[PDB]
Amino acid sequence: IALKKENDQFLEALKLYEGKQYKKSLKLLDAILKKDGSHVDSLALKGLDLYSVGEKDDAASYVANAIRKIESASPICCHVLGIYMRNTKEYKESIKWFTAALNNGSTNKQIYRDLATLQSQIGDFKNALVSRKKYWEAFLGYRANWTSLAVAQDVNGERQQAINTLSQFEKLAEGKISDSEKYEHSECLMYKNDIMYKAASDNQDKLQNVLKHLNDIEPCVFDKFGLLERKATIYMKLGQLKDASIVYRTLIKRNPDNFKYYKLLEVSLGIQGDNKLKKALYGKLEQFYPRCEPPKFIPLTFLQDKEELSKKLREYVLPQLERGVPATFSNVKPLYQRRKSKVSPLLEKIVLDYLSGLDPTQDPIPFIWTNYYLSQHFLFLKDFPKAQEYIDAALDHTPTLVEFYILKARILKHLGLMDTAAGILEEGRQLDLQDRFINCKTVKYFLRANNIDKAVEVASLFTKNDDSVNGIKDLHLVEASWFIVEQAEAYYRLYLDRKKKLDDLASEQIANDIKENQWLVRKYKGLALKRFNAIPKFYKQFEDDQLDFHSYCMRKGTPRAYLEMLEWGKALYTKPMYVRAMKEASKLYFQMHDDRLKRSQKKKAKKEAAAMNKRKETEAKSVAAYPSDQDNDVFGEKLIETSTPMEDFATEFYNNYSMQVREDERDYILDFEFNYRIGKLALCFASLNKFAKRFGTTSGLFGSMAIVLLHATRNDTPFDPILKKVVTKSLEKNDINGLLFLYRYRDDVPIGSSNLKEMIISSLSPLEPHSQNEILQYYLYP
Amino acid sequence: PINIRRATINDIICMQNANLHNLPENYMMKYYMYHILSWPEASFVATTTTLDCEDGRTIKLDPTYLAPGEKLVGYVLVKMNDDPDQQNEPPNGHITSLSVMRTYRRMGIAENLMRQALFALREVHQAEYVSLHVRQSNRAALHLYRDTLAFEVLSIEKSYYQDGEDAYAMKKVLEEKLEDDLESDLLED
Ligand SMILES: O=P(O)(O)O[C@H]1[C@H](OP(=O)(O)O)[C@@H](OP(=O)(O)O)[C@H](OP(=O)(O)O)[C@@H](OP(=O)(O)O)[C@H]1OP(=O)(O)O
Repeated sequence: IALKKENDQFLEALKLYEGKQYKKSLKLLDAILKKDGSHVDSLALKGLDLYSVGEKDDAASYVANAIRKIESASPICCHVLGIYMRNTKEYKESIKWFTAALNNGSTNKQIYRDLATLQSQIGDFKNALVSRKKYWEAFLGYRANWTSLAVAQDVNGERQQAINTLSQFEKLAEGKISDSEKYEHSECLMYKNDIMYKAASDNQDKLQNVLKHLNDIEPCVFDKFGLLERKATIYMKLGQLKDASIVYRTLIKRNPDNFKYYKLLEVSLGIQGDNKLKKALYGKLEQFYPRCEPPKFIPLTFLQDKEELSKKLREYVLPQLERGVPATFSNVKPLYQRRKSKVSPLLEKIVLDYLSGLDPTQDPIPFIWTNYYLSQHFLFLKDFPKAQEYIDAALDHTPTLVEFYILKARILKHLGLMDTAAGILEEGRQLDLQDRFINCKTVKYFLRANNIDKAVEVASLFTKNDDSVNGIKDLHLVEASWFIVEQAEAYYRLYLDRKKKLDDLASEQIANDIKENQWLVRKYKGLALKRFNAIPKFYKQFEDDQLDFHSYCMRKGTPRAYLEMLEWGKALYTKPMYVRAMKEASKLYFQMHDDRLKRSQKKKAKKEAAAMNKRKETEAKSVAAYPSDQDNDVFGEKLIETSTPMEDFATEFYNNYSMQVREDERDYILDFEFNYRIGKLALCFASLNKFAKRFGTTSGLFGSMAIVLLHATRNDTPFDPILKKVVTKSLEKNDINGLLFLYRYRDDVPIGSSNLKEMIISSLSPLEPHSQNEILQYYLYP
Repeated sequence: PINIRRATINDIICMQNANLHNLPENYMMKYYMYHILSWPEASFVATTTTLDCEDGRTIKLDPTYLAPGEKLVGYVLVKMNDDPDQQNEPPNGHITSLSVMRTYRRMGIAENLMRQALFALREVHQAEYVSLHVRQSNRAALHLYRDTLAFEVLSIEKSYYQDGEDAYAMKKVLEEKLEDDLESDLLED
């Protein structure tokens, strides 16, 4: 029985691995994999060791081999495999092996915490709870195991159980809370009170109990903000508004710059919808908090009297102009938005008056910043000439302020002059070459101008370039979505442009030029899609970043914040930049679908090959997003040559979004266009329907979709859903947006493409030149 | 106008964006998660706000937007010192980062964010002192932290930042005005 001889050597290899000494552990292992070679334990641990040193491919091979030679295994083998799967983000697989370890008779009860984390990560809390409980039973000593359990119980709806789990520890821990644990205690006291409050619902007696508990724990709760907020809320649900009023006043006093506290105070006093008494309220609060916004500003949202309003508006804006505050207009912009007709003329007169009494020489700060304000004022009102004139005046006086160049650039952007705007920001950048803000603004504008190389070179002034020629890699490294998305939308435009020049080609110079544009169009289509694809990678990483907190939050003692994290994680694929990437990438995927559906020189050629493949090498080093070892497809070639576009879009973008998104934020126009291509014309009727309910059947887009849907009825594709969708019509038997939509399907639906193009170019009159020229250059084109 | 409030994890994506725009010192999301999920009562944000009037309803696909009609203009990212070596040492905090869009200066935002941060450290974590770093050429910050917030310049760290600039390491230990008494009725006359 020399098996004990080899089994002891393995245990040594295991200990060597546990000590983070992989190299050694391998040596001992390779020794066992010579006399035996079919020892599953060593094969597994070898795979794990290989992974730890970066031998990823071979690790997978030894793990694959081990697993193939298993189809049961030793408890340690299953354990070791669980870890490898955890490390390689194979969490469901990890749960299988960690589970098998226990089935095959593992005594290591520490495996339940590993499971609890993994099962939490994949959103399987029903089973996570089972693991939290078993682990809790095996180790009642550590508070983290209690909090873990209460959370699992909380998440599973077992609110009473969660409360009892937290309470239980409190009882055991009475008189044993050292100062270094007071914080975790404070957090668990508030977390419990949270659950009790959730369960209390609108039951008056249950609610009064939660308050009783709140005043019980107050001295040991250090989250005074969180506690007072809870207290106020309970009083409101108890109809004891005077008391709530007191709490809100206390909160306001703690943070008089929080608008929320004020608005809530109004309600507690019953004076909401009573301007006379609100003006009174804020007049008094202004005495207490003279340097805070809410008291000064909130009256500006309701005061109906044109006289008092004008007065209050002046008191708010003019002091800011006098102090040279750049954000003066932005501060009142939401008033321009919600009270445009009432406020803007009052402010126009107010500020125009103010300017007239200013001397450029004696009052230089207020002067230039008053002009600045007015430039934004008229820019907002879409009076660009005046906007230009007032910012011009500011620059005339003082041309050393970065803001004046941004505002100017911004006005030209609205006039549809990207290239020029970019140039103006570039001019301003010289004033503060060490400020990354203006740098980023400049990068963005050059990207809007489709001048990517300039954008990249500017951005690279602030990126950490080490083994690279520019900051493209670091920008991917640090999850800079602002850049990647903007650059992707640039690449797409460059792709459409170069495609035009390629279509505008009709002795051999034309041929050589033809091959060059073909490449660029390919290059840009590929990079546009590859850049958009970087976003879902960022956000899938955000999701994966939760893993360590399933444990860390329990040990640190922040269960409340942890639950919020779970809420955050389940909304990741609804976030703006993500939805933006998805929506914009749909243009590419959808097209790639519609297109996949519709459509001697040896020596010299060898010199031409090594010439174009030599430049491509130089280009790859410049556009490379990820390190060479991690990515071979730098131009997105594989992405664009795909034969499963609609799927890739679903797999990479749409699925995760569609599963997390709230019905009241859903893009039914997108669902429509996605299903229309998937073939599910049933969900198309649902999209148009669900869309019709929220926006009415009068919307031009509502009719556009419908017309494109009617043409679907007859005669495509299977009769069944054609009839179902055809019988569904019982529920329903300008507008540039509508006309532009119908144009996107000028092919599928039979309508005069030329005639429609004319109608769209007539509804453009109103729109600003920026939005105007965007449709004429990229929307409607041959 | 600008609203000031405690931060939650719903802010960190935008917080990362502000940082990426305003500073060369950048961190991965997990580093923000680490802060917000360790000291959930310590960091604050300054945002714009669009109140309903008596007369911007959807979120713009813009990387600074926290919610409809609400975009981040500033933040102060805060932590307690959790180095095991200093585990025995008295509890102290650190300002990992403070950033305010330059277009929103001369409005006391950075100060407001700080005054809350400091109080949060004193109240929630019984912090006995707090410290942070600023570039030597930062005179506005130096002025704010020392002349207004009473920090002291503890050290001058040579070649602290990526571009080789020296930092000022600063630390700080933790009447009859008119104020709400929190009893009397606010409305009268
Ligand atoms: O959306 P962008 O094309 O990137 O432009 C935005 C946009 O301004 P405009 O759409 O009016 O040109 C923002 O306005 P909102 O949509 O958020 O209301 C804005 O923010 P503010 O108007 O509140 O200032 C910001 O301006 P800025 O960053 O200077 O404050 C400005 O970006 P650009 O100035 O870079 O064009």
